[PDB]
Amino acid sequence: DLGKKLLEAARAGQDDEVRILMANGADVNALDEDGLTPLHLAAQLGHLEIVEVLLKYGADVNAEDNFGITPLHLAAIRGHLEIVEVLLKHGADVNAQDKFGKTAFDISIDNGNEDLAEILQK
Amino acid sequence: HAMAAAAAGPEMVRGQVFDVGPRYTNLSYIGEGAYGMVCSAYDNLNKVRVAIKKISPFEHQTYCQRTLREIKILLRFRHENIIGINDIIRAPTIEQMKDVYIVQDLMETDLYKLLKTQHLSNDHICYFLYQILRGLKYIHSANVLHRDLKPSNLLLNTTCDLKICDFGLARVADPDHDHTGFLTEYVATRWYRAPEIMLNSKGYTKSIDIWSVGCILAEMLSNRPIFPGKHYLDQLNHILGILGSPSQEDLNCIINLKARNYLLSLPHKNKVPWNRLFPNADSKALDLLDKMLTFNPHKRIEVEQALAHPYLEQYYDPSDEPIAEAPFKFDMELDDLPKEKLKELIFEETARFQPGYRS
Repeated sequence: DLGKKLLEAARAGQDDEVRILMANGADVNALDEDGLTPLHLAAQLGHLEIVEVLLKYGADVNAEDNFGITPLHLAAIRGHLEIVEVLLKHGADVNAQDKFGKTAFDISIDNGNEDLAEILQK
Repeated sequence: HAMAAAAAGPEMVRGQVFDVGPRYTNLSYIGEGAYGMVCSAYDNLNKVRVAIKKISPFEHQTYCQRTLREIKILLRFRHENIIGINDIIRAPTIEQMKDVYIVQDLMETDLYKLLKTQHLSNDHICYFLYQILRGLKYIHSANVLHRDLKPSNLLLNTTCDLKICDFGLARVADPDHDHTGFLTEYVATRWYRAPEIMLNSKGYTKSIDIWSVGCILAEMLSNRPIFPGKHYLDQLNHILGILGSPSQEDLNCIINLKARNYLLSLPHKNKVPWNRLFPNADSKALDLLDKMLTFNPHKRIEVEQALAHPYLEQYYDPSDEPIAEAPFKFDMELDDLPKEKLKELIFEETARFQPGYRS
């Protein structure tokens, strides 16, 4: 049951346990009990290498969880700039609202992260 | 024919410099802090091992503020249930200073680690809770908010002394000024984050600390975090999943209208009764827990009342729960300054520990 094992490893910054699961045909868009994918988890924790190979193996860059939370929101909340840049490069919607009405832009205004704001305007 | 003098080494650790001068020796790596490694070392003057954290904050304004705040608060605080600063080491000159080492008491263990291996006796849960609140009384009386209480910031030794540590996320909020909109928005560790923080954005108060103590007590009762949300929305989910949907009164006290709107968007939920969750827990403990894990920060019990609660009657002694004599004031809150200036402020605060300093 690979998806599960891959979820649990994208969480844990397991760069290699992830690389291997991929090569065993693990589903990249494995859904967890809350609609969270491996991309969600790796972007949330700032695990850049992992984000990048998940994209390369076809990870849905605009995946919503059952809360309307996207990978982009999660990279934004913890201010992971690099990952934010790469998610945009791969076409994440900057206008996506979670079910609270928040966008990745709103978050950057809320956190006073001036650097993250410019990145979302370009 | 040149004095082949051979003094050499800064001590090294995992390839990084750990330069704690001739006074601290026998280093041992003991994990990571926010902006550097921590080592334990033998204090050649006090004849005990201590904990030394290496901090390297000078590149980033917010690392600077957090470092400065921890330093100025803890240097002024003096209380048995709060970690102290014993010494601070850095370069003799502000240009040479890239790192700051903070030296503290070494504590065997902490509650996060204890809970991973141990079902606590009720005597333990009790005495630990007494000490968290006693230290917190003092913190709060100083007009300080800690903003990151959680088991792993509660240090422990084998005589069951408990000390609160990690004040990097702490802050003054002098109540003679209005702070609505001024407070940093994403504070506390998620599972310990009071509902208002994700709801009354930038308008919370020192009662968020109470909510965290609430979560810690629940954790000490079952060795499991009570609200393990995966993100802010899910965190809210986990809280309403147990407190139940907020009342109509409580709801009409949400300041932020977008939050109120969202709360209304949610299916109703039943409160889950405390003893359904904790069938083995002492029912006075469950009463106090109810009081601290109150959705509405205004109805939520306060530190001095929590100490007076029937559960802590064995230890409660107001004459033996000191407050801060000099509470902090609004001017100490103004640390929104360039990283260069913060560096000067850190430089000037740490001077009094430099070798030879007079006064």
